[PDB]
Amino acid sequence: DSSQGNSVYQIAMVHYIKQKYPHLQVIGGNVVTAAQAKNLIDAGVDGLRVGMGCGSICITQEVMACGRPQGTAVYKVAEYARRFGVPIIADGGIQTVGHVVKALALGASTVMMGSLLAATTEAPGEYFFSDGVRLKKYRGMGSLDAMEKVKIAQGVSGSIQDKGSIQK
Amino acid sequence: GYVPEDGLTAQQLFASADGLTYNDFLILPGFIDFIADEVDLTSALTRKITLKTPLISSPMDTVTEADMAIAMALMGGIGFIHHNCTPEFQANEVRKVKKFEQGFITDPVVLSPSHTVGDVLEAKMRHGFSGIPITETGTMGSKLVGIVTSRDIDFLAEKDHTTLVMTPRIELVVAPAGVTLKEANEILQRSKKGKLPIVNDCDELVAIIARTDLKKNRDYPLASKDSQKQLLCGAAVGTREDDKYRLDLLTQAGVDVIVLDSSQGNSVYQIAMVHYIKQKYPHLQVIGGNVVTAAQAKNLIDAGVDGLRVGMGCGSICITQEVMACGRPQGTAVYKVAEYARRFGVPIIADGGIQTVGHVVKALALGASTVMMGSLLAATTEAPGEYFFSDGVRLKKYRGMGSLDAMEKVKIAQGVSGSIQDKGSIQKFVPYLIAGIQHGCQDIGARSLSVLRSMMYSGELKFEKRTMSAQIEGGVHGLHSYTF
Amino acid sequence: FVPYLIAGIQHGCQDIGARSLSVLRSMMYSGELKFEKRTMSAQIEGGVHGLHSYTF
Amino acid sequence: HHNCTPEFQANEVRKVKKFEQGFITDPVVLSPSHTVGDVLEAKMRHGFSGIPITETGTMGSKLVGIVTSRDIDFLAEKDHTTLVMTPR
Ligand SMILES: NC(=O)c1ccc[n+]([C@@H]2O[C@H](COP(=O)([O-])OP(=O)(O)OC[C@H]3O[C@@H](n4cnc5c(N)ncnc54)[C@H](O)[C@@H]3O)[C@@H](O)[C@H]2O)c1
Ligand SMILES: NC(=O)c1ccc[n+]([C@@H]2O[C@H](COP(=O)([O-])OP(=O)(O)OC[C@H]3O[C@@H](n4cnc5c(N)ncnc54)[C@H](O)[C@@H]3O)[C@@H](O)[C@H]2O)c1
Ligand SMILES: Nc1ncnc2c1ncn2[C@@H]1O[C@H](COP(=O)(O)OP(=O)(O)OP(=O)(O)O)[C@@H](O)[C@H]1O
Ligand SMILES: Nc1ncnc2c1ncn2[C@@H]1O[C@H](COP(=O)(O)OP(=O)(O)OP(=O)(O)O)[C@@H](O)[C@H]1O
Ligand SMILES: Nc1ncnc2c1ncn2[C@@H]1O[C@H](COP(=O)(O)OP(=O)(O)OP(=O)(O)O)[C@@H](O)[C@H]1O
Ligand SMILES: Nc1ncnc2c1ncn2[C@@H]1O[C@H](COP(=O)(O)OP(=O)(O)OP(=O)(O)O)[C@@H](O)[C@H]1O
Ligand SMILES: O=c1[nH]cnc2c1ncn2[C@@H]1O[C@H](COP(=O)(O)O)[C@@H](O)[C@H]1O
Ligand SMILES: O=c1[nH]cnc2c1ncn2[C@@H]1O[C@H](COP(=O)(O)O)[C@@H](O)[C@H]1O
Repeated sequence: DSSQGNSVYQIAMVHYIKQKYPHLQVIGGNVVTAAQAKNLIDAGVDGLRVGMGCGSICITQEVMACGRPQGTAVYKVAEYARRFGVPIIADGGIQTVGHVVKALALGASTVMMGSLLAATTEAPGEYFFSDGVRLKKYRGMGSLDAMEKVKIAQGVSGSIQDKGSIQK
Repeated sequence: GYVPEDGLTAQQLFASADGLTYNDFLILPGFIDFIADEVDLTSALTRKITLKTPLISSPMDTVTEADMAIAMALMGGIGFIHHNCTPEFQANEVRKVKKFEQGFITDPVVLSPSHTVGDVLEAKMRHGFSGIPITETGTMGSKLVGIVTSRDIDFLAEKDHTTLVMTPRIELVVAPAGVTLKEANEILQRSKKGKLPIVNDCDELVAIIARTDLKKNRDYPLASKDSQKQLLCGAAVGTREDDKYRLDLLTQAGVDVIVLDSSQGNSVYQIAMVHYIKQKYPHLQVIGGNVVTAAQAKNLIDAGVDGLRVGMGCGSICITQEVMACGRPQGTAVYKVAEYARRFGVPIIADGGIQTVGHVVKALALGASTVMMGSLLAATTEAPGEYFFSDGVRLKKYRGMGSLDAMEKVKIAQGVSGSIQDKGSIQKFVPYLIAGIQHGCQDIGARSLSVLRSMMYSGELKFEKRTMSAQIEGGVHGLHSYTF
Repeated sequence: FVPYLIAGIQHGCQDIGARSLSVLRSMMYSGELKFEKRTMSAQIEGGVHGLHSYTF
Repeated sequence: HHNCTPEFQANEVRKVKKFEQGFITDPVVLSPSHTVGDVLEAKMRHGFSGIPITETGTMGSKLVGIVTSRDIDFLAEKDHTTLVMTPR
């Protein structure tokens, strides 16, 4: 789990996992370009997580000017990964059903949803009321509220309206 | 080795001839082989002057006087003293920077034995402090004869207005000639006093340390100092014959660098002024501008300037494009002018439009050697003017130099006056900028700003345009109500 | 109001580099006058931005 | 008032009945066996530094000296010595 998965740190960690626990499957990431993907695929990952700054809560592009528009990223990384039989996960930016069908049509094998599955009965934490409606807290893992457990805010903390149950 | 090609080079990004600004593109991430703290921000300001950080305070009357310039120098950068003020005022602001030292008092209040205690109270009421030394004449160049403080005043009723109460020279603890702050710390620890006067071998008063200032001493490793270990100061100057007088006073005040200040720096007036400076003060470094195209840059670089200020109408307050239809989008301008200037070794300053940290990293990746800010560095503790409340929030005035409220002291208004929210102190906020610039360089894969520009020019740094939709998604979206 | 217009037109021609409106058109037709498109973003930045509450 | 314990109310009365103008009421005091850290503890909990020192640590033994913010203010957090005291 990183914002920029093309590091020496992640490649070291992937080699460590594949040499200590060879039964375990490793998804690296996040990557947005094919060169990052190439480094991680040589490191021996079994899948890739694709996305950088498309998240509903993310502000990474505004503070470090780094990322890629998500349709382009999914297409390019998935096209490169397919030459090796590696599936990719289109992670971030999903808000509708059309976004899921679009991401799957561009080559993503699976779709990772944070905000779209948040504020469900199964989501962590507890509901609260504001303005006569049920809300649940939703936050970035590099928001100042999450990373408290000089630091730069990569993400935001906020609210999502109640949704129901995952099984419905 | 094989690296798959993905993205545009900076030359291909700017080859479609759209008017791109900072928000129209993103930098693609690279390979990380180092920690964010290892990123070197060393930066050429001119052909000869190097800063340890790319950040500059704009020469605006609501941004840069001596306190902003001192804070910018101490944090790693530089400030340019504005010129919407008399020639003697501006030279006095430069002198305050050039004669600053940490922990030592600058321009001390001093009195004669013939003053009354009522003058010590008056100095307290106007300046906010009471620990005033006494000297045989009246100020900073004669025998230290004693000290007076608020504890020498306390139990005098206003019935008593006696002449200087004074603890005499025989009683005092003093430093002998010139001290590192460690000998000052060891004296003020062992003496329990609130002031340490510094004298000469002939016992003139030459400086003071306050205990309050010495307790607030800190490391400034990026101090941005000249060869005689004094802080660097710049100053702004116009291109009229009246400016030849400022240029002498600012030279006498010890200014390190001049920025010639215009909206369109490719004039006969500015070229004349640059030739005048380089022929009268050949030790002085001159930044011309503002320019947005390479032809302007060529004229100024033949005129002999040492740096270029790049920007026209991107400023937060500027309305120059709406009234004269002249300018350029700032990303394009920075790229083109910097590409031309690099053929001659001239650094450029990406001036205007900066609002975020991504804008700083984007401007540096496009070839700018330093970034100049008005609005980001405005409304701070060190910014000129004073605050004022409105609807329950501390706001400070921020006027562009070509606004009718700036040119008061038929004219076409090219600027706008406005207000910013309170921000804090330069010594707390410039580290946030430095930390974000270093993390952005680490995500890009550059271990220094020099290597960043070298990767951009060789096509290793890749880019990516953004539609409107991609700028929307790159923000915050989908949330019911978020908070920063 | 017309003098304000005339003064702004004259200052714009002076920033462009044309000593008359005839010379302006002559520079445009011969390719000496150069231009530059603007994205939406560049039109936004060419306005007033970032301030809390400005005034004209 | 009496919406408080009997001992709290008697302590509020005793504060009034033992007040005197200009003199300090219920002074903070320390022993020579306290650390300089206890002066900092007394500060950020009460708001003052000028704390006298005595053999029993309160209002009832030889005044052995005083400790004050200018006795503390050039120590780093590296130093937590026992009581820097200006002596009797
Ligand atoms: N949209 C995104 O892709 C995105 C953007 C920002 C943050 N995040 C999320 O925020 C959370 C925090 O991750 P992160 O993005 O801060 O990256 P991270 O926590 O992996 O790394 C943060 C910093 O620590 C450094 N680091 C990591 N391992 C190191 C090691 N062994 N030695 C030295 N330095 C090391 C990195 O180089 C980087 O400077 C994660 O949940 C991540 O997914 C995601
Ligand atoms: N960079 C920008 O986008 C921008 C835009 C507008 C204004 N400004 C700022 O406004 C302030 C005022 O400068 P300015 O832009 O009005 O340009 P300026 O003050 O240099 O010149 C204003 C006018 O006087 C003329 N002039 C200058 N020197 C002259 C001389 N010696 N003899 C005759 N005429 C002369 C110019 O040609 C122009 O018509 C500066 O701080 C400037 O940076 C900046
Ligand atoms: N004589 C002086 N001339 C100029 N600045 C001074 C002078 N004395 C104090 N200052 C400055 O004023 C600020 C407060 O200083 P200090 O704490 O020593 O106040 P003081 O002189 O003892 O006044 P007061 O009795 O009101 O507390 C410090 O930044 C200090 O450097
Ligand atoms: N360097 C010194 N050498 C000797 N005596 C000094 C010196 N500096 C100050 N004094 C004297 O010590 C006494 C206290 O002054 P000091 O500056 O130390 O505290 P102060 O700022 O007046 O105290 P306070 O903060 O309570 O108002 C005064 O009588 C003053 O004249
Ligand atoms: N030892 C103490 N015990 C109780 N009250 C005290 C004590 N010392 C000071 N005070 C009270 O605290 C208030 C501030 O006192 P003073 O100006 O002397 O502060 P101080 O002791 O010098 O602390 P500081 O170093 O923060 O200035 C006064 O009302 C005073 O009576
Ligand atoms: N009654 C006293 N007799 C002798 N020395 C004292 C006495 N009261 C305080 N001191 C000593 O004098 C020095 C200054 O203490 P003082 O209370 O006057 O100032 P402070 O509270 O430490 O500093 P400041 O008032 O500037 O905040 C300290 O070293 C202290 O121990
Ligand atoms: O604080 C954060 N900053 C940056 N990205 C985050 C943060 N927390 C989570 N993310 C990313 O956001 C994705 C979810 O996107 P979302 O469903 O659009 O909200 C996650 O899978 C992460 O890649
Ligand atoms: O009133 C004005 N009109 C036009 N441009 C100005 C004015 N005042 C300052 N500038 C420019 O705006 C820059 C600051 O841009 P900002 O930080 O985005 O507000 C300065 O360095 C100048 O180049």
